[PDB]
Amino acid sequence: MFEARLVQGSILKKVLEALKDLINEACWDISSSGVNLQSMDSSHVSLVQLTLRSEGFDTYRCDRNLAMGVNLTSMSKILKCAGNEDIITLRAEDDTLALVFEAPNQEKVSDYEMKLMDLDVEQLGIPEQEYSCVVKMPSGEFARICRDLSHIGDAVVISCAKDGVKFSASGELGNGNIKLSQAVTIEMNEPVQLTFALRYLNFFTKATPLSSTVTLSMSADVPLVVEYKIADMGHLKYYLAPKIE
Amino acid sequence: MFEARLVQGSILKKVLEALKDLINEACWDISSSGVNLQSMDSSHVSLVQLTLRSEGFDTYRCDRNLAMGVNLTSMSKILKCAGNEDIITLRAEDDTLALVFEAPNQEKVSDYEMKLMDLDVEQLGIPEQEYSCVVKMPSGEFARICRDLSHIGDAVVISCAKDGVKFSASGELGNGNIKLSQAVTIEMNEPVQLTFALRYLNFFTKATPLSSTVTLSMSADVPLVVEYKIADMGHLKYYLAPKIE
Amino acid sequence: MFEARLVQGSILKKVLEALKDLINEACWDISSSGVNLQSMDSSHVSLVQLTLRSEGFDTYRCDRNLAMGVNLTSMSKILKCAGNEDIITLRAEDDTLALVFEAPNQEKVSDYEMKLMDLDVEQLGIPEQEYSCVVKMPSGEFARICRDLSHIGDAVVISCAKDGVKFSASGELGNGNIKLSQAVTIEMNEPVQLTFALRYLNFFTKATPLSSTVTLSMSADVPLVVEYKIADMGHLKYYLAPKIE
Amino acid sequence: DKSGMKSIDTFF
Amino acid sequence: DKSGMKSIDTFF
Amino acid sequence: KSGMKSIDTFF
Repeated sequence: MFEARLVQGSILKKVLEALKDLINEACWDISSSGVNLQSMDSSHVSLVQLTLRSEGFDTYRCDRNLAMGVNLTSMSKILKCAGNEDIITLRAEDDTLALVFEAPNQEKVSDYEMKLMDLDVEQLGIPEQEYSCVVKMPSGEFARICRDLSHIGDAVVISCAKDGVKFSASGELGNGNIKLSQAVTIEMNEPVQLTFALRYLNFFTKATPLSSTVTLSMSADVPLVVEYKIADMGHLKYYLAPKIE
Repeated sequence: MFEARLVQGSILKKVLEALKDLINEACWDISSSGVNLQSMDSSHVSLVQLTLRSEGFDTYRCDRNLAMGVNLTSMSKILKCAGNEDIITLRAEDDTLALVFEAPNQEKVSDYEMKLMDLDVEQLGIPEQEYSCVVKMPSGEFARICRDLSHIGDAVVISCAKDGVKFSASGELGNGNIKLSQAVTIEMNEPVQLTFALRYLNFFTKATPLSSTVTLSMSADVPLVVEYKIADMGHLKYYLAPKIE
Repeated sequence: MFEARLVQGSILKKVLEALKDLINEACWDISSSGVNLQSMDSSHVSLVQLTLRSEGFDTYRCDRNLAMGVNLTSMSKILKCAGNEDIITLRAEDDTLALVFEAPNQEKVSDYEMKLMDLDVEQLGIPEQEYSCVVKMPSGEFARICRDLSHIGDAVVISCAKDGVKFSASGELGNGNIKLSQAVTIEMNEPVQLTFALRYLNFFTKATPLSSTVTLSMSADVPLVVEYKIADMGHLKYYLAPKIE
Repeated sequence: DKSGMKSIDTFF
Repeated sequence: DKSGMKSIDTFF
Repeated sequence: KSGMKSIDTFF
């Protein structure tokens, strides 16, 4: 028997809006430690990693470890039925997932039973390594940058140095250059210059409501890490394969 | 000569936005008592009944009783030309309908002449009967319920009992259940369980800006009544044929 | 070397949104006096005239007079990358146009290089003549009028007299009449009645955020002038050929 | 949809 | 529409 | 101009 109560229903609503546009089906791994999700996209080019620590939930119980095959689109539709102030309860047994929406400002109780599915997908393991550059900046600033450069080109050249960070794009209309100065903080070991598809970055930036800040971890010839810390509850990480150069 | 002045122009704007999506052409019956409209939809499955009592208008004159065939889409376009604060005047003679928009915050006067049409449609009479269940609830709550369950299924099973009321839907993603407890008030005689198409309920909920509350009248094997009281001026009632079960 | 700094970046953003929907390519004439633009539309029926006086810019330098062939759509996309509070710098040399966005509320510097093009278009000269009627009114009122009458018909009959001004339209649904009284001011010499395509008037009204007021200059058998004064910096004028009557 | 509807005329 | 327009060039 | 290597190539 699994039962997790989250007072901040919005968190789960936002988490699902951040995922649904990148992945349609993902396996939700439940354990005594908390909720874990690790899935790669349809184009096999980006990877999502969600971690919601049990300590982040008001109530958390997990008798047996579950691996629920969820259709993120269906779960999103269900979560859209939850009010922005609702207390969300997740309850599952070792066939379906039950979502209960307790409304604070009313005597209304919503109870949804979502059909699960069997997911035979590619499981990939990410070793936590050290990056040559780690940029921490306002999530909104980042989302604006990615959206802006999208009007100029398809790829973004992220150049990270001691001074600041630079994002550039080129297209048929001309070229663009956004230079940020060191709140923006840089934990650089070696300077890095990497090229990434803006298409994918703009899917990642859908996690913007989750955090006031975003962190970009870069090391040469390795995927980018765009992390959104949830609220001491956990995080949501997006990995993006760099462009062959 | 017919002339009705309404200080709250918004009422008429809102009334027309509540109708246009359900019916395209309806006959506006004018009499010394007030404005009456009774039309069934294109699918012959739902019925609209509008009543605007003469006492609700600042000025009301009706020499001869009129039955004006109006294209609700055209009338809506005309009403869209009226500001949210405007005083609307309706004036007709026993060929066209004249709408005059007196702007309060300016020396602007709008005058529109809408072409009428001859409507040979099916006239249906509704006997005011007594229902096994009468639910009064916030119109917004209802509109949210209907929108939410639409994500789950096509039909809604409204179960009304002494405790509260329950709305349920089922679909390919799973099933949903919204349970309301007794502001929500229930004037139940017998418990009722009826099935209705959400498609039509979502057209009715377009009348939400007209009232802070909504009332649902249910009796077994008879159409549902969703009533929106205007402002002691009258009401707007929507009848929906139940699903064959 | 050309360099013009504008503290109010919004002005340029707004100017470009006001132009892009009417013209796709226009030549930007730069001189010691300021920025000038004069282009007719694709349908050869309306003309735009932009004037931004050098005195309106915080910094203005123009060594040699430039005539830059700009794709207004591309320039608009670039300007969309500028924040509503940004200080915009334009810099060009006698190949490309450089736009620099200095963000006030952050340590962000955006630098865009827009490719120019060679424009062999029809150059037309407008002699500043005297009009039989000059209407000054709130730009919003005008934009609402044009939008409203669009729902009724395709053309607008502007009747200007001593009392006030009248805008009328006719269509398949009926006819509309908007009567304004003498803030609305009329500098009439002779009464005028002219017919204009609302399609074009609705493109002109896209300049609404530039000014709280608008002025309409009319003389019989000559094009209409819809002027939006920028901010002692200059103006944006739209000429519309009258309808053959 | 499993169930269909009767016309509103059947009731009125 | 009933009426057409003359080119803006005809005036300028 | 540039393509990408699959995320699997890194993991």
